[PDB]
Amino acid sequence: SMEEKLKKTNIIFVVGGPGSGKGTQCEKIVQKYGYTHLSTGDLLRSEVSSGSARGKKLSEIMEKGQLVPLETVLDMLRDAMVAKVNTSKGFLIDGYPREVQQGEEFERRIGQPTLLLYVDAGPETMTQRLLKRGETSGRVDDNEETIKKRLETYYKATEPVIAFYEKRGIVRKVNAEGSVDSVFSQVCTHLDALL
Amino acid sequence: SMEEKLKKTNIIFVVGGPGSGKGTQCEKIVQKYGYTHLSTGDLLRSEVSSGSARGKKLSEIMEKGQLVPLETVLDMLRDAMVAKVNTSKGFLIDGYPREVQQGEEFERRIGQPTLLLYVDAGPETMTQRLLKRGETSGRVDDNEETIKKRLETYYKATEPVIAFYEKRGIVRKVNAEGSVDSVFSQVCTHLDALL
Ligand SMILES: Nc1ncnc2c1ncn2[C@@H]1O[C@H](COP(=O)(O)OP(=O)(O)OP(=O)(O)OP(=O)(O)OP(=O)(O)OC[C@H]2O[C@@H](n3cnc4c(N)ncnc43)[C@H](O)[C@@H]2O)[C@@H](O)[C@H]1O
Ligand SMILES: Nc1ncnc2c1ncn2[C@@H]1O[C@H](COP(=O)(O)OP(=O)(O)OP(=O)(O)OP(=O)(O)OP(=O)(O)OC[C@H]2O[C@@H](n3cnc4c(N)ncnc43)[C@H](O)[C@@H]2O)[C@@H](O)[C@H]1O
Ligand SMILES: [Zn+2]
Ligand SMILES: [Zn+2]
Ligand SMILES: [Zn+2]
Ligand SMILES: [Zn+2]
Ligand SMILES: [Zn+2]
Repeated sequence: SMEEKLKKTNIIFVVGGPGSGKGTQCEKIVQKYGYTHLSTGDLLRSEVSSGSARGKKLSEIMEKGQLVPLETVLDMLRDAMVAKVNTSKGFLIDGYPREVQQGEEFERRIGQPTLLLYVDAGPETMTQRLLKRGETSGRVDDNEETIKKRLETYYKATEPVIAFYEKRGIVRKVNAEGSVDSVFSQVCTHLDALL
Repeated sequence: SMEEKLKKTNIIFVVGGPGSGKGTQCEKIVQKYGYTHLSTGDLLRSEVSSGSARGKKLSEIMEKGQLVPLETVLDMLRDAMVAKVNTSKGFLIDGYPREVQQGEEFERRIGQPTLLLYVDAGPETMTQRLLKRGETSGRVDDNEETIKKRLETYYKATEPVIAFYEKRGIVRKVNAEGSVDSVFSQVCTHLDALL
């Protein structure tokens, strides 16, 4: 069954603040280790891109830097994992879970994480990186006021996810400040010790 | 993509009361036409037989003749479709949807049905068939008190699904009383007109 396949595949939660460098690092991991990268923000923006009514309501939530309903995001995430599991070498789950309840529901419908990679950047680092992206990019959640909301939401809801999984011994932290290459070296040190 | 694939495959919804003969007709369709038969009841009973805590809870609900939660049954159902869509000639969905809400979420995450085959029997015929099976079988829900509850749930929640899909012109009724062969001859007339 697809659910049995899901339980025997490695699941890595990638957790960290807005603009910490999660996507950037995931694409490096994908290139080196061959894992399957799923970002809930990407999947959400793909629905927004349809131009649908449902999409507009989701976009209005993301432009306030708030969390979308748990069901909506977990349904999308599970569907996308079931699509790829049969050929996957492992999953990188970027930006899910964002609250403890999101982690509990994931384990109930899919299964427990094998590892949690914690990309730890400071709030001024994060703000500057997203302000710089907002100059060039088309993302509609990189304005200064919405970066503030995204930071608040992360510290309120998501930082507790780290302490939750910390209890099980599966967290591996990396200093996310400094060069893309310096951060990836730390990422590889953690992954190589397990694989 | 998997999403595109699921939107392209033929989906036939098979709807009818408890003991109306859905499974029996579905196997004859598989034998003649080579479709893929998925019974949500079978799926759920497989989970029960695993011995899981989830299975214990599902059994208690099936023993009251009531509907199990949507996300649990739809996870199982969509998973089974994804596992077979690359090779399937078409799907027979037996016993889902059981309420209008179930139909709407299926359409949004999978695709819209091509046909609804309505297996139409009277309550006395249904009750007599299930008591006869109850003599010999191992099913936990074929006792006389639970048969009664399954009927109530069908008339309250499920028979409205029919009126809902009739508005799209896709409903095809068969008189489900009489021999297995008489019923199947009606079924073939409907399927031949489509195929
Ligand atoms: N589970 C969920 N539940 C409910 N709602 C959900 C949800 N998931 C998503 N949502 C909703 O969708 C919204 C968007 O979610 P999401 O898309 O997940 O946003 P985020 O994780 O908060 O932030 P980013 O994707 O912007 O940052 P990142 O950490 O991926 O960094 P990146 O590599 O891009 O890097 C950022 C920039 O920095 C640069 N950079 C990266 N590393 C470095 C470096 N070392 N030095 C200099 N620059 C760097 C990059 O080039 C780039 O320009 C949420 O706010 C919410 O509304
Ligand atoms: N979507 C969902 N959402 C929430 N919960 C869900 C759900 N789906 C399932 N559930 C849960 O799971 C439970 C079980 O659901 P489910 O297994 O789907 O039960 P059902 O559809 O109510 O009833 P049966 O499967 O017993 O009848 P059938 O119509 O397939 O007829 P059959 O061919 O077996 O034949 C019956 C008997 O009569 C015989 N027979 C058949 N045709 C004839 C004939 N023409 N003449 C004489 N005998 C015949 C057969 O040999 C057999 O012995 C539900 O009650 C619910 O709790
Ligand atoms: Zn990202
Ligand atoms: Zn990616
Ligand atoms: Zn749902
Ligand atoms: Zn059946
Ligand atoms: Zn079958």
